[PDB]
Amino acid sequence: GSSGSSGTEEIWVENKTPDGKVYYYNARTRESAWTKPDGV
Repeated sequence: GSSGSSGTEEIWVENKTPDGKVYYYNARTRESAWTKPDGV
């Protein structure tokens, strides 16, 4: 807990659907995807 931080994250945003599922929203494409793509 105290230690162990991710650090830098993609340009995506962390959110959670109104059902109870965490997803990621891209500010570049303005899309919604559970996980974030690689090679960005």
